[PDB]
Amino acid sequence: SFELLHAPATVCGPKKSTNLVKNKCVNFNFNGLTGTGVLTESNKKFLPFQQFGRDIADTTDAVRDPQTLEILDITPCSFGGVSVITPGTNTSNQVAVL
Amino acid sequence: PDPSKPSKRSPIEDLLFNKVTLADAGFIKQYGDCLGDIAARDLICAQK
Repeated sequence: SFELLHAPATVCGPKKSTNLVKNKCVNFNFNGLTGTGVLTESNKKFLPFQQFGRDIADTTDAVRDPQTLEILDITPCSFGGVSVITPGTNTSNQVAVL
Repeated sequence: PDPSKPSKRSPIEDLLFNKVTLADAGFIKQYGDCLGDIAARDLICAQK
């Protein structure tokens, strides 16, 4: 029974600490909440009993940091469509990508 | 149109626009942000 609740961490793995990397896509795993996403720091309002979040989509919304006193806002890593502007094959092909 | 307005809208179009709120992803930005500036469409949004 793993307590994901607010208190400083007392148990973690044998692997060396890596601190928070802001505005880069990382693999995160804090207080039960893991996934692939971009770490920043709390802009969202929190209750002390709600210092971590999973949304209706079953993804991480927010998490409280195990070593520091900050609540992190985590937003899943950026992606976007590849829209290629290309002619017919009756002419030389061009590739512009939106 | 009344050119003195932010957009060349008539006194009637002003109401047809300010009394219409549309909810669309990418025009509604993220909460907490992921990557890029809040400005323009510089900040990526794809709801959840």
